[PDB]
Amino acid sequence: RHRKVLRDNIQGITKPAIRRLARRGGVKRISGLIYEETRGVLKVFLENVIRDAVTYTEHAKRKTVTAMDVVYALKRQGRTL
Amino acid sequence: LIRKLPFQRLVREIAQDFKTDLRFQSSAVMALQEASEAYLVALFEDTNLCAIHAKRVTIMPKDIQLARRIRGE
Amino acid sequence: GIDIVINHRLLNNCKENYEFLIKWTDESHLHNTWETYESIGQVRGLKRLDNYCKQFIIEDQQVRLDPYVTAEDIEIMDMERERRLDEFEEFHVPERIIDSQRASLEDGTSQLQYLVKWRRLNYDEATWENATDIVKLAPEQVKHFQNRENSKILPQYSSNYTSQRPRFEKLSVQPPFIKGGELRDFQLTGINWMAFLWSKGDNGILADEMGLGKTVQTVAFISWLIFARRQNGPHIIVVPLSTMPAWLDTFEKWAPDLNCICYMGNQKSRDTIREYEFYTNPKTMKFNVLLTTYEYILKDRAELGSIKWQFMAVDEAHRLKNAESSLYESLNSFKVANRMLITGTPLQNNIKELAALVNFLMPGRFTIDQEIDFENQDEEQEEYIHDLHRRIQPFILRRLKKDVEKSLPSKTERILRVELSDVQTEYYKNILTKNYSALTAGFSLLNIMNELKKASNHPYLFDNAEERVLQKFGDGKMTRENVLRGLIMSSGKMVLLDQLLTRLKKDGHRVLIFSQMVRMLDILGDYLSIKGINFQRLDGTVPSAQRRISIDHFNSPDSNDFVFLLSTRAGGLGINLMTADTVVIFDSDWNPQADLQAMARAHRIGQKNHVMVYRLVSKDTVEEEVLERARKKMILEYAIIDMDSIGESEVRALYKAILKFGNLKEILDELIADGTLPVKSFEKYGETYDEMMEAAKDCVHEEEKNRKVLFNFKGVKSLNAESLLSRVEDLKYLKNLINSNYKDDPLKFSLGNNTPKPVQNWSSNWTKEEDEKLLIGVFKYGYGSWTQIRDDPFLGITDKIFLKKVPGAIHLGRRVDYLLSFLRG
DNA sequence: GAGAATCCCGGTGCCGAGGCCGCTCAATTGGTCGTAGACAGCTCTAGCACCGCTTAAACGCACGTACGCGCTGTCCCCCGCGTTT
DNA sequence: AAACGCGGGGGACAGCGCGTACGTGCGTTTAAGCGGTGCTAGAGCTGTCTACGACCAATTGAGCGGCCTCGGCACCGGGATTCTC
Ligand SMILES: Nc1ncnc2c1ncn2[C@@H]1O[C@H](COP(=O)(O)OP(=O)(O)O)[C@@H](O)[C@H]1O
Ligand code: BEF
Ligand SMILES: [Mg+2]
Repeated sequence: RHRKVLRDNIQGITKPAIRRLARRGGVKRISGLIYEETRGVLKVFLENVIRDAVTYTEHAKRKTVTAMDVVYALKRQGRTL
Repeated sequence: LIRKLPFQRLVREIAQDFKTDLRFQSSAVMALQEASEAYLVALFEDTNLCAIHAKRVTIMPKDIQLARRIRGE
Repeated sequence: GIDIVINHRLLNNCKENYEFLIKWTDESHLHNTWETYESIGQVRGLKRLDNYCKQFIIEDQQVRLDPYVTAEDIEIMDMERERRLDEFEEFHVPERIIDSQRASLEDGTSQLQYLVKWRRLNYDEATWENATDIVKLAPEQVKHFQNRENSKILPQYSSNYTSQRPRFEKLSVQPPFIKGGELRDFQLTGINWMAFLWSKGDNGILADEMGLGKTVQTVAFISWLIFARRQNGPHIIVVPLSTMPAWLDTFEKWAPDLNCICYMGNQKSRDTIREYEFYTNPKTMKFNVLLTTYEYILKDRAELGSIKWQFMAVDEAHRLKNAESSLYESLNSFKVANRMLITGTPLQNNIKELAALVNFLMPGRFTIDQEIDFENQDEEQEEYIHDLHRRIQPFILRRLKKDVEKSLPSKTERILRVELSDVQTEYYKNILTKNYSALTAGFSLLNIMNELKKASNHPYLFDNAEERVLQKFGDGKMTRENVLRGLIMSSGKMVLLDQLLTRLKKDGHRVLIFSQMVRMLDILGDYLSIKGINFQRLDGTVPSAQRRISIDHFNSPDSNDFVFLLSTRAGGLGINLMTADTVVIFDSDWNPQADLQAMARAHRIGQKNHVMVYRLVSKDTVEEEVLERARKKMILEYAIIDMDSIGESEVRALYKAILKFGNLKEILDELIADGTLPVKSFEKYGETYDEMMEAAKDCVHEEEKNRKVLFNFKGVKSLNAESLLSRVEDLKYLKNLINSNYKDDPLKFSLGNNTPKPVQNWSSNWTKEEDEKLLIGVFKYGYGSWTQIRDDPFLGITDKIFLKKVPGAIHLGRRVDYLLSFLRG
């Protein structure tokens, strides 16, 4: 029935994807705890970069975030990294 | 390596808290994908060194916490 | 391996008591067998049986235990059981013999087999089966099959007219090719118009009003060009998925002789079709017609563009709105001699779209050739639109059912305007006021129009509004009654709808519901369910088979389900619902033609009472302005409105033909048409046949002169008198007597009182019966057709005769010589 | 429980901080001139949302083995202390 | 203060055993990917006008540099207290 609707966004990053990333990172085995832990880290990374990107776009009085604003955010982040 | 639509939903949800009703260029979402994948892969390649240093095979969250400390965040 | 188990008959209670019905993974559906746990033991797949066991347990326990479960739920359970059993039985029925195979086994034995497709499965999960079984299971199907490769209706022999189309003159009556029934007068006139146009070589569109027969008209036109013109090349029809069954059915009804293929389904299935159906022994194509859908175009254009199609058509051209459509591009990558577009309505929202469509029909200089848009009202638009009309009118065939077919009952179009509920009003005002705070407990406001549009019909599309009403009844929300009350009162237009539906329930009407929104249709279906109503849904959620059976059920004249509930996008097109008489359009698209389509699905040929259409609009909401946008789109229609030579290869082919068939001049047209003989004058073949009959008689006179064997034709030594003369007279005698008694059915034949001598110590047992079957074979296929003679399973020969085992073609020949000599004696 | 190390208290010594004075440079004030930015309007790209259809990814559960963790024993090295450089 | 020598204790290193968690496989379900529907808002562009900033000159006050004087902090010594064996 209609009641089968549900929501949770952060789980969109899921164990198979994290596994793929770790395997690309040469990892052999992982504890399950890592899945929520990495999600936390990922949120913080997104949180920081979005904060820069939006602050560019609002200074330009835009309504649309551009790839240019994003890449200037990254050019600040990676050098500050 | 990460599904596009879920990630786009997540990034929009996070952006919502700075200011509502932003629109996004799709190329911006792709840039976010590439950046986040690169960051995660690097963090794994790092923390694997800590895991093997402890003579483990598994990654454990202690190792992520250590890595984030040592690179400084 | 364990495939899905079908049924069970009388956890530990189940394992001890019950026997299940097991399908097998590597075996046919007919090979399924009853087995218990101890019978099956342990094997790959056993968990599926356990999962079915769990299903049966939950079926058993909920049926027996719970007093909260009603008798009606037991009826629903029986209806599910039967609904599964119906399909699982019909999967036994064959629908297509694909290919014939010969097999030899480590037993030391050989068999004939068919690849066969079951009557509801794809071509994947087709299987080989033993021929001498399926022939008795479905003699109709195997005979119908073998007619096809026995046929001569093939691209190999389609006559090209690359110089110029042949003469055409308007056909006065339904040609004898067409078998399904009687064409309407206007249908025949449409066929004439298409023939006229194709004889001018032009592509075009058929745009007669929806349901006026376009499927029958198109298939009839195919039948005419394929039989009369001999345009038997590969032809392609592209189809919206939901209509694909009816198309295939229409093919089967109106022109079953045309072998056609439904290139569809999973990758392996299509691969098997390319393997066995497409090519003669890899090339040239073993089929007349492809039916397919746009999906498989976009997927497999890489393959399908390889074919030099003769003719191409599409059932719904409006899907091609603009030249940049990936479908439009890929179809233009196809090579085809002629194109034909079918539509309910060519005049979509913009003349630019019609311009792209005619560019699809014709090279760009044929198009409107000036991209200025239609002015709302001006002089230049009037001259330009009348210019375009005068350009295009020859290339459009269109007729209105009101003008054409006064037998059909008319339609009434009505709109009902309904005031918002309280919850509707407050939600609407809150979205109007951009109130993020209010919508926090309601939110992606990035499309204000969409958000308020869906709000205006119904509030439960916002995920708290249910709880927001139920919590003020926080105990009653468990009751059916208060759930129903809250749902119905949520939305004034639903209150109206329920009143009208109740009145129609009293009056026995049969009703279609349409909406754009699957969530809304879900809510309304759940409303019907809690009201206990009998209905079926249709939208993108239901794959082909379940929708096909749902439409069939609702078209069934007993069908208790009085309501059918559809999306506009999937359900709008080509569905047949002449068992319905009433339509509610719960909401409208931005495009009026979608509403016209949805209406027309009821207003078919064969609908037999006047249909009522009610369009439901929220009063004082944007959608009644969307209606004005629809009218503004609707405006556009009111504006636009050697033969004497003989070759040695032909001498050879004739000599072999007459060695098999005797006086070929009866068959001889077929012998040219099947390519056995190169094309020459029928009279020349006739006279040279008679000439060599006389020369054979002369050779017999020369034998008489000699006593009291090769001889040439036109110097070609490849001829002898006695074999021809005897074979011709013998085959005439045999065919005459077999017709004379048996012809009603030669399978009736027996040699009767004539008792033949036995075979001499052959490796196979033989009797008058094997003789009789062989004789019937030689009658069906002529002398010396030994491969076909052995292969025909109605003769039962297929085992008994070999390709150093004793009997072979020479022995068969001698046996026939004896048998015919004895019967002629 | 005793011994050593650390802490607290008082006085002396000096250097740095704090303030004052004078001169010079920078800032402030006023006027003129040019252009960049702001504001308004127009055109059309592209984003937002939803449906249709297909296919693989995901998800759940069960089973088996490997790795992680803890314990025990042994050997090495480094820390601590004293003397000499 | 660093270097060098010496002894004893503690930590590091290795092996073993056991249990749990992680990986793999199978079957089923759901969502993503791709294409299409439809519309409006926002970006992006262009033109015009006005106000603000820069430049130049003069004048005035504050800041900087130097000098002097006094206080606060550091160091040294003794006695008391705390921590470690
Ligand atoms: N020649 C005919 N004789 C009788 N009925 C016909 C004929 N042609 C079409 N029909 C009716 O029309 C229905 C099929 O509609 P169809 O014309 O195929 O839809 P469309 O062509 O608009 O896609 C069938 O149910 C059939 O009863
Ligand atoms: F237009 Be027909 F009714 F499909
Ligand atoms: Mg159609």
